Amino acid sequence: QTALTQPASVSGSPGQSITVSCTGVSSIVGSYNLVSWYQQHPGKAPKLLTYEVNKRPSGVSDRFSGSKSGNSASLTISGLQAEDEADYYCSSYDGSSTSVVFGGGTKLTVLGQPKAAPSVTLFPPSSEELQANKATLVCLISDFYPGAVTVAWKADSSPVKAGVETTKPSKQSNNKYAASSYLSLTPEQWKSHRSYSCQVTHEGSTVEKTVAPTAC
Amino acid sequence: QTALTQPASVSGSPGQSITVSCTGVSSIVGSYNLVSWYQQHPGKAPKLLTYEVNKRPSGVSDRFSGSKSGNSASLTISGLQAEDEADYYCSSYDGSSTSVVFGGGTKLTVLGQPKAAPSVTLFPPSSEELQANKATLVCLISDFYPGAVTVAWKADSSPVKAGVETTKPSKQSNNKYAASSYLSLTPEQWKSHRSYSCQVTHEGSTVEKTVAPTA
Repeated sequence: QTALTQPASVSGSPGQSITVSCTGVSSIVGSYNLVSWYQQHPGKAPKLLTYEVNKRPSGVSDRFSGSKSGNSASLTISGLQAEDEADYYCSSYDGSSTSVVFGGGTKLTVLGQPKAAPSVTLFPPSSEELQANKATLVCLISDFYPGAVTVAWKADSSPVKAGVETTKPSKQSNNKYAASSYLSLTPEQWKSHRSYSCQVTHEGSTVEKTVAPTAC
Repeated sequence: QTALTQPASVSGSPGQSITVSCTGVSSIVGSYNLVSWYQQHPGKAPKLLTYEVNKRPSGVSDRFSGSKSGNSASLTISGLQAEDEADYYCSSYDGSSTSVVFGGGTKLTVLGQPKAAPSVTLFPPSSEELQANKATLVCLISDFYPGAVTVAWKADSSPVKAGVETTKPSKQSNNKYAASSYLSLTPEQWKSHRSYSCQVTHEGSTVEKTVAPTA
Protein backbone atom coordinates (compact mmCIF):
# COMPACT_ATOMS: atom_id res chain seq x y z
CA GLN A 1 0.00 0.00 0.00
CA THR A 2 0.92 3.67 -0.20
CA ALA A 3 2.44 5.29 2.94
CA LEU A 4 4.29 8.42 4.09
CA THR A 5 8.02 7.50 4.57
CA GLN A 6 9.29 7.20 8.12
CA PRO A 7 12.44 5.62 9.49
CA ALA A 8 11.67 2.12 10.80
CA SER A 9 13.24 2.60 14.19
CA VAL A 10 14.75 5.21 16.39
CA SER A 11 16.42 5.09 19.74
CA GLY A 12 17.72 7.33 22.50
CA SER A 13 18.29 7.57 26.27
CA PRO A 14 16.31 9.32 28.97
CA GLY A 15 16.47 13.08 28.71
CA GLN A 16 17.57 12.95 25.11
CA SER A 17 15.52 14.17 22.13
CA ILE A 18 14.38 12.13 19.11
CA THR A 19 13.26 13.66 15.88
CA VAL A 20 11.15 11.38 13.59
CA SER A 21 10.81 12.32 9.97
CA CYS A 22 7.87 11.78 7.58
CA THR A 23 8.28 12.41 3.89
CA GLY A 24 5.62 12.60 1.21
CA VAL A 25 3.26 14.87 3.14
CA SER A 26 2.49 17.36 0.44
CA SER A 27 -1.09 17.17 -0.69
CA ILE A 28 -1.64 16.94 -4.42
CA VAL A 29 -4.90 18.92 -4.88
CA GLY A 30 -4.99 22.10 -2.82
CA SER A 31 -2.12 22.84 -0.43
CA TYR A 32 -3.21 21.13 2.78
CA ASN A 33 -1.20 21.32 5.97
CA LEU A 34 -3.08 18.59 7.67
CA VAL A 35 -0.23 16.55 9.20
CA SER A 36 -0.81 14.67 12.44
CA TRP A 37 1.19 12.35 14.62
CA TYR A 38 0.03 9.42 16.75
CA GLN A 39 1.55 7.29 19.47
CA GLN A 40 0.62 3.63 19.71
CA HIS A 41 1.48 1.45 22.68
CA PRO A 42 1.25 -2.34 22.21
CA GLY A 43 -2.38 -3.54 22.13
CA LYS A 44 -3.87 -0.06 22.50
CA ALA A 45 -5.47 2.33 19.99
CA PRO A 46 -3.29 5.07 18.47
CA LYS A 47 -3.47 8.33 20.42
CA LEU A 48 -3.26 11.70 18.69
CA LEU A 49 -0.17 13.71 19.70
CA THR A 50 -0.34 16.54 17.33
CA TYR A 51 -2.38 17.83 14.50
CA GLU A 52 -2.45 20.55 11.85
CA VAL A 53 1.32 20.16 11.83
CA ASN A 54 2.02 21.72 15.28
CA LYS A 55 -1.09 21.92 17.39
CA ARG A 56 -1.38 19.65 20.35
CA PRO A 57 -4.51 18.24 21.95
CA SER A 58 -5.15 19.08 25.55
CA GLY A 59 -3.65 16.47 27.80
CA VAL A 60 -0.66 15.91 25.49
CA SER A 61 2.75 16.82 26.91
CA ASP A 62 4.55 19.82 25.37
CA ARG A 63 7.50 17.42 25.11
CA PHE A 64 5.82 16.42 21.81
CA SER A 65 6.18 18.99 19.02
CA GLY A 66 5.44 18.82 15.28
CA SER A 67 7.12 20.68 12.47
CA LYS A 68 6.94 20.73 8.67
CA SER A 69 9.31 21.77 5.90
CA GLY A 70 8.07 21.34 2.33
CA ASN A 71 7.38 17.75 1.61
CA SER A 72 8.66 16.64 5.04
CA ALA A 73 7.13 16.74 8.47
CA SER A 74 8.75 15.98 11.81
CA LEU A 75 7.81 14.92 15.32
CA THR A 76 10.31 15.99 18.01
CA ILE A 77 10.12 14.16 21.34
CA SER A 78 12.20 16.12 23.82
CA GLY A 79 13.28 14.92 27.30
CA LEU A 80 12.65 11.26 26.46
CA GLN A 81 11.05 9.07 29.13
CA ALA A 82 10.86 5.26 29.31
CA GLU A 83 7.06 5.53 28.83
CA ASP A 84 7.72 6.96 25.33
CA GLU A 85 8.71 3.55 24.03
CA ALA A 86 5.95 2.92 21.52
CA ASP A 87 5.35 3.06 17.75
CA TYR A 88 4.76 6.52 16.23
CA TYR A 89 2.93 7.26 13.02
CA CYS A 90 2.40 10.32 10.93
CA SER A 91 -0.56 10.97 8.67
CA SER A 92 -1.35 13.55 6.09
CA TYR A 93 -4.10 14.78 3.69
CA ASP A 94 -7.76 15.82 3.68
CA GLY A 95 -9.80 12.63 3.58
CA SER A 96 -11.94 12.81 0.45
CA SER A 97 -9.28 14.15 -2.00
CA THR A 98 -7.36 10.88 -2.14
CA SER A 99 -7.90 10.17 1.55
CA VAL A 100 -5.57 10.25 4.54
CA VAL A 101 -2.26 8.51 4.04
CA PHE A 102 -0.37 7.15 7.03
CA GLY A 103 3.27 6.64 7.57
CA GLY A 104 4.70 3.12 7.96
CA GLY A 105 5.38 3.55 11.62
CA THR A 106 8.54 4.16 13.62
CA LYS A 107 9.39 2.00 16.61
CA LEU A 108 10.99 3.94 19.44
CA THR A 109 13.24 2.32 22.01
CA VAL A 110 14.55 4.00 25.06
CA LEU A 111 18.06 2.68 25.76
CA GLY A 112 20.41 3.52 28.62
CA GLN A 113 17.88 2.84 31.37
CA PRO A 114 19.45 1.57 34.61
CA LYS A 115 20.03 -2.15 35.30
CA ALA A 116 17.30 -3.36 37.75
CA ALA A 117 17.73 -6.81 39.32
CA PRO A 118 14.48 -8.69 39.90
CA SER A 119 12.58 -8.70 43.18
CA VAL A 120 11.53 -12.28 43.74
CA THR A 121 8.63 -13.21 45.95
CA LEU A 122 7.87 -16.84 46.51
CA PHE A 123 4.51 -18.13 47.64
CA PRO A 124 3.83 -21.59 48.98
CA PRO A 125 0.52 -23.36 48.34
CA SER A 126 -2.07 -22.11 50.83
CA SER A 127 -3.88 -24.39 53.31
CA GLU A 128 -7.03 -23.50 51.34
CA GLU A 129 -5.65 -24.83 48.08
CA LEU A 130 -4.37 -27.95 49.85
CA GLN A 131 -7.98 -28.55 51.00
CA ALA A 132 -8.79 -28.93 47.36
CA ASN A 133 -6.14 -31.62 47.07
CA LYS A 134 -3.91 -29.49 44.91
CA ALA A 135 -0.75 -27.49 45.36
CA THR A 136 0.64 -24.52 43.48
CA LEU A 137 3.79 -22.50 44.14
CA VAL A 138 4.03 -19.02 42.57
CA CYS A 139 7.26 -17.21 41.95
CA LEU A 140 6.53 -13.52 41.39
CA ILE A 141 9.26 -11.68 39.56
CA SER A 142 9.03 -7.93 39.48
CA ASP A 143 10.76 -4.64 38.88
CA PHE A 144 13.47 -5.89 36.54
CA TYR A 145 15.19 -4.23 33.51
CA PRO A 146 16.02 -5.23 30.93
CA GLY A 147 12.92 -7.35 30.47
CA ALA A 148 14.41 -10.78 30.12
CA VAL A 149 14.81 -13.49 32.69
CA THR A 150 15.10 -17.22 33.02
CA VAL A 151 13.50 -19.28 35.78
CA ALA A 152 14.44 -22.56 37.24
CA TRP A 153 12.86 -24.54 40.01
CA LYS A 154 14.26 -27.01 42.48
CA ALA A 155 12.66 -29.62 44.77
CA ASP A 156 15.18 -29.63 47.66
CA SER A 157 18.33 -29.02 45.53
CA SER A 158 17.39 -31.04 42.44
CA PRO A 159 16.02 -29.52 39.19
CA VAL A 160 12.26 -29.77 38.71
CA LYS A 161 11.50 -31.21 35.31
CA ALA A 162 7.71 -30.94 35.11
CA GLY A 163 4.69 -28.79 36.09
CA VAL A 164 6.30 -25.36 35.42
CA GLU A 165 4.74 -22.52 33.44
CA THR A 166 6.48 -19.15 33.16
CA THR A 167 4.81 -16.05 31.70
CA LYS A 168 6.32 -13.80 29.12
CA PRO A 169 7.60 -10.63 30.77
CA SER A 170 5.24 -7.60 30.57
CA LYS A 171 6.30 -3.98 31.09
CA GLN A 172 4.39 -2.50 34.01
CA SER A 173 3.44 1.02 35.08
CA ASN A 174 6.93 1.85 36.46
CA ASN A 175 8.64 0.93 33.21
CA LYS A 176 10.15 -2.14 34.79
CA TYR A 177 9.06 -5.68 33.88
CA ALA A 178 7.16 -8.37 35.77
CA ALA A 179 6.56 -12.05 35.23
CA SER A 180 5.39 -15.04 37.30
CA SER A 181 6.35 -18.68 37.24
CA TYR A 182 4.02 -21.28 38.83
CA LEU A 183 4.69 -24.87 39.63
CA SER A 184 1.77 -27.28 39.94
CA LEU A 185 2.40 -30.07 42.41
CA THR A 186 0.39 -32.72 44.19
CA PRO A 187 0.16 -32.26 47.97
CA GLU A 188 2.33 -35.43 48.23
CA GLN A 189 5.19 -33.99 46.22
CA TRP A 190 4.91 -30.80 48.17
CA LYS A 191 5.02 -32.60 51.47
CA SER A 192 7.68 -35.05 50.23
CA HIS A 193 10.46 -32.47 50.15
CA ARG A 194 12.13 -30.31 52.74
CA SER A 195 11.77 -27.21 50.52
CA TYR A 196 11.22 -25.97 46.96
CA SER A 197 13.13 -23.07 45.41
CA CYS A 198 12.64 -20.55 42.63
CA GLN A 199 15.85 -19.40 40.89
CA VAL A 200 15.67 -16.32 38.68
CA THR A 201 18.62 -15.35 36.48
CA HIS A 202 18.79 -11.79 35.13
CA GLU A 203 21.74 -10.39 33.19
CA GLY A 204 23.93 -13.28 34.35
CA SER A 205 23.13 -12.87 38.04
CA THR A 206 20.92 -15.34 40.00
CA VAL A 207 18.46 -14.51 42.71
CA GLU A 208 16.97 -17.44 44.64
CA LYS A 209 14.16 -17.86 47.18
CA THR A 210 13.13 -21.00 49.01
CA VAL A 211 10.03 -22.02 50.94
CA ALA A 212 9.04 -25.13 53.06
CA PRO A 213 5.83 -26.89 54.23
CA THR A 214 4.25 -25.40 57.43
CA ALA A 215 2.19 -26.06 60.60
CA CYS A 216 0.16 -23.04 61.68
CA GLN B 1 -15.36 9.52 26.17
CA THR B 2 -13.67 8.33 23.07
CA ALA B 3 -15.31 9.43 20.01
CA LEU B 4 -15.67 5.80 18.80
CA THR B 5 -16.58 2.76 20.93
CA GLN B 6 -16.36 -1.00 20.14
CA PRO B 7 -16.46 -4.14 22.25
CA ALA B 8 -13.18 -5.06 23.97
CA SER B 9 -13.18 -8.55 22.69
CA VAL B 10 -15.19 -10.98 20.51
CA SER B 11 -14.84 -14.57 19.37
CA GLY B 12 -16.13 -16.78 16.56
CA SER B 13 -15.42 -20.29 15.25
CA PRO B 14 -13.72 -21.08 11.94
CA GLY B 15 -16.21 -20.87 9.07
CA GLN B 16 -18.74 -18.69 10.73
CA SER B 17 -19.38 -15.00 10.24
CA ILE B 18 -18.82 -12.32 12.86
CA THR B 19 -19.61 -8.59 12.95
CA VAL B 20 -17.76 -5.93 14.96
CA SER B 21 -19.46 -2.55 15.49
CA CYS B 22 -18.31 0.94 16.32
CA THR B 23 -20.64 3.64 17.52
CA GLY B 24 -20.19 7.42 17.42
CA VAL B 25 -19.42 7.99 13.71
CA SER B 26 -22.26 10.49 13.29
CA SER B 27 -21.20 12.62 16.25
CA ILE B 28 -17.80 13.25 14.76
CA VAL B 29 -17.76 16.55 12.90
CA GLY B 30 -17.16 16.21 9.21
CA SER B 31 -16.76 12.42 9.37
CA TYR B 32 -18.93 12.03 6.26
CA ASN B 33 -18.32 8.56 4.85
CA LEU B 34 -14.63 8.42 5.91
CA VAL B 35 -14.99 5.41 8.15
CA SER B 36 -12.25 2.80 7.97
CA TRP B 37 -11.43 -0.52 9.56
CA TYR B 38 -7.93 -1.72 10.39
CA GLN B 39 -6.54 -5.09 11.27
CA GLN B 40 -3.43 -5.40 13.40
CA HIS B 41 -1.38 -8.46 14.10
CA PRO B 42 1.22 -8.16 16.89
CA GLY B 43 4.42 -6.37 15.86
CA LYS B 44 2.89 -5.12 12.61
CA ALA B 45 1.56 -1.84 11.41
CA PRO B 46 -2.20 -1.65 11.12
CA LYS B 47 -3.43 -2.98 7.74
CA LEU B 48 -6.36 -1.02 6.16
CA LEU B 49 -9.22 -3.42 5.33
CA THR B 50 -12.02 -1.04 4.43
CA TYR B 51 -12.36 2.70 3.76
CA GLU B 52 -15.24 4.98 2.61
CA VAL B 53 -17.26 2.57 4.62
CA ASN B 54 -17.53 -0.23 2.10
CA LYS B 55 -14.51 0.02 -0.25
CA ARG B 56 -11.67 -2.47 0.04
CA PRO B 57 -8.18 -1.46 -1.20
CA SER B 58 -6.30 -4.04 -3.35
CA GLY B 59 -5.31 -7.38 -1.79
CA VAL B 60 -8.10 -7.41 0.79
CA SER B 61 -10.33 -10.44 0.58
CA ASP B 62 -14.05 -9.99 -0.05
CA ARG B 63 -14.64 -11.91 3.10
CA PHE B 64 -14.31 -8.50 4.72
CA SER B 65 -17.19 -6.04 4.36
CA GLY B 66 -17.87 -2.71 5.87
CA SER B 67 -21.17 -1.05 6.40
CA LYS B 68 -22.70 1.89 8.13
CA SER B 69 -26.12 2.61 9.51
CA GLY B 70 -26.62 5.86 11.33
CA ASN B 71 -24.25 6.41 14.25
CA SER B 72 -22.85 2.90 14.01
CA ALA B 73 -20.43 1.29 11.54
CA SER B 74 -19.59 -2.37 11.31
CA LEU B 75 -17.06 -4.80 9.92
CA THR B 76 -18.35 -8.22 8.98
CA ILE B 77 -15.91 -11.09 8.40
CA SER B 78 -17.32 -14.12 6.62
CA GLY B 79 -15.75 -17.57 6.59
CA LEU B 80 -13.61 -16.84 9.60
CA GLN B 81 -10.15 -18.34 9.40
CA ALA B 82 -7.26 -18.63 11.91
CA GLU B 83 -5.24 -15.81 10.40
CA ASP B 84 -8.14 -13.40 11.14
CA GLU B 85 -7.26 -13.54 14.81
CA ALA B 86 -6.04 -10.05 15.46
CA ASP B 87 -7.03 -6.65 16.87
CA TYR B 88 -9.48 -4.64 14.80
CA TYR B 89 -9.86 -0.86 15.02
CA CYS B 90 -12.52 1.31 13.49
CA SER B 91 -11.62 4.88 12.60
CA SER B 92 -13.16 7.97 11.24
CA TYR B 93 -12.00 11.33 9.87
CA ASP B 94 -12.38 14.07 12.47
CA GLY B 95 -12.90 17.56 11.16
CA SER B 96 -12.36 19.02 14.61
CA SER B 97 -8.73 17.97 14.51
CA THR B 98 -8.29 17.43 10.83
CA SER B 99 -7.03 13.98 11.87
CA VAL B 100 -8.15 10.41 12.03
CA VAL B 101 -9.66 9.20 15.32
CA PHE B 102 -9.62 5.49 16.29
CA GLY B 103 -11.93 3.30 18.29
CA GLY B 104 -10.56 1.50 21.31
CA GLY B 105 -10.04 -1.73 19.39
CA THR B 106 -11.55 -5.20 19.50
CA LYS B 107 -9.49 -8.29 20.16
CA LEU B 108 -11.00 -11.04 17.94
CA THR B 109 -10.19 -14.62 18.75
CA VAL B 110 -10.83 -17.37 16.21
CA LEU B 111 -11.62 -20.25 18.54
CA GLY B 112 -9.18 -23.09 18.19
CA GLN B 113 -10.46 -24.99 21.22
CA PRO B 114 -13.41 -24.66 23.58
CA LYS B 115 -13.78 -21.71 25.91
CA ALA B 116 -12.33 -22.29 29.33
CA ALA B 117 -12.90 -20.07 32.29
CA PRO B 118 -9.82 -19.23 34.35
CA SER B 119 -8.48 -21.19 37.23
CA VAL B 120 -7.99 -18.58 39.91
CA THR B 121 -5.72 -19.13 42.88
CA LEU B 122 -5.17 -16.49 45.50
CA PHE B 123 -2.23 -16.31 47.80
CA PRO B 124 -1.70 -14.27 50.96
CA PRO B 125 1.59 -12.59 51.72
CA SER B 126 4.15 -15.12 52.77
CA SER B 127 5.88 -15.09 56.12
CA GLU B 128 9.29 -14.33 54.66
CA GLU B 129 7.85 -11.22 53.05
CA LEU B 130 6.11 -9.82 56.15
CA GLN B 131 9.28 -10.33 58.12
CA ALA B 132 10.89 -8.07 55.49
CA ASN B 133 8.14 -5.52 56.08
CA LYS B 134 6.19 -6.10 52.84
CA ALA B 135 2.88 -7.76 52.00
CA THR B 136 2.22 -8.70 48.39
CA LEU B 137 -0.90 -10.54 47.36
CA VAL B 138 -0.92 -12.55 44.21
CA CYS B 139 -3.91 -13.60 42.20
CA LEU B 140 -2.80 -16.29 39.78
CA ILE B 141 -5.08 -16.58 36.73
CA SER B 142 -4.48 -19.59 34.48
CA ASP B 143 -5.80 -21.92 31.79
CA PHE B 144 -8.16 -19.29 30.33
CA TYR B 145 -9.24 -19.00 26.67
CA PRO B 146 -9.86 -16.67 24.94
CA GLY B 147 -6.88 -14.75 26.23
CA ALA B 148 -8.70 -11.76 27.64
CA VAL B 149 -9.50 -11.00 31.29
CA THR B 150 -10.24 -8.14 33.60
CA VAL B 151 -9.21 -7.94 37.24
CA ALA B 152 -10.61 -6.01 40.20
CA TRP B 153 -9.49 -6.23 43.81
CA LYS B 154 -11.44 -5.79 47.03
CA ALA B 155 -9.92 -4.71 50.35
CA ASP B 156 -12.69 -5.60 52.82
CA SER B 157 -15.90 -4.94 50.92
CA SER B 158 -14.46 -1.85 49.31
CA PRO B 159 -12.96 -2.14 45.84
CA VAL B 160 -9.28 -1.23 45.67
CA LYS B 161 -7.40 0.93 43.18
CA ALA B 162 -3.74 1.45 44.15
CA GLY B 163 -0.67 -0.75 44.32
CA VAL B 164 -2.16 -3.05 41.67
CA GLU B 165 -0.31 -4.52 38.72
CA THR B 166 -1.48 -7.13 36.29
CA THR B 167 0.62 -8.78 33.63
CA LYS B 168 -0.41 -9.05 29.96
CA PRO B 169 -1.87 -12.55 29.33
CA SER B 170 0.66 -14.85 27.81
CA LYS B 171 -0.04 -18.11 26.01
CA GLN B 172 1.22 -21.12 27.93
CA SER B 173 2.30 -24.69 26.90
CA ASN B 174 -1.34 -25.93 26.81
CA ASN B 175 -2.34 -23.08 24.43
CA LYS B 176 -4.49 -21.43 27.11
CA TYR B 177 -3.50 -18.11 28.74
CA ALA B 178 -2.08 -17.17 32.12
CA ALA B 179 -1.52 -13.93 33.92
CA SER B 180 -0.99 -12.72 37.47
CA SER B 181 -2.27 -9.69 39.27
CA TYR B 182 -0.34 -8.65 42.34
CA LEU B 183 -1.43 -6.13 44.97
CA SER B 184 1.45 -4.53 46.79
CA LEU B 185 0.53 -3.33 50.30
CA THR B 186 2.05 -2.66 53.74
CA PRO B 187 1.70 -5.32 56.41
CA GLU B 188 -0.45 -2.72 58.29
CA GLN B 189 -2.76 -2.46 55.32
CA TRP B 190 -2.76 -6.24 55.02
CA LYS B 191 -3.35 -6.44 58.77
CA SER B 192 -6.13 -3.84 58.84
CA HIS B 193 -8.76 -5.82 56.91
CA ARG B 194 -10.43 -9.15 57.55
CA SER B 195 -10.41 -9.94 53.79
CA TYR B 196 -8.93 -9.16 50.43
CA SER B 197 -10.60 -10.35 47.23
CA CYS B 198 -9.53 -10.90 43.67
CA GLN B 199 -12.26 -10.75 41.05
CA VAL B 200 -11.49 -11.96 37.54
CA THR B 201 -13.84 -11.27 34.66
CA HIS B 202 -13.65 -13.46 31.61
CA GLU B 203 -16.31 -13.80 28.90
CA GLY B 204 -18.78 -11.65 30.86
CA SER B 205 -18.62 -14.04 33.87
CA THR B 206 -16.76 -12.85 37.01
CA VAL B 207 -14.97 -15.25 39.37
CA GLU B 208 -14.00 -14.35 42.90
CA LYS B 209 -11.49 -15.62 45.40
CA THR B 210 -10.99 -14.38 48.97
CA VAL B 211 -8.16 -14.67 51.50
CA ALA B 212 -7.79 -13.61 55.14
CA PRO B 213 -4.74 -13.09 57.36
CA THR B 214 -3.13 -16.21 58.78
CA ALA B 215 -5.29 -17.97 61.37
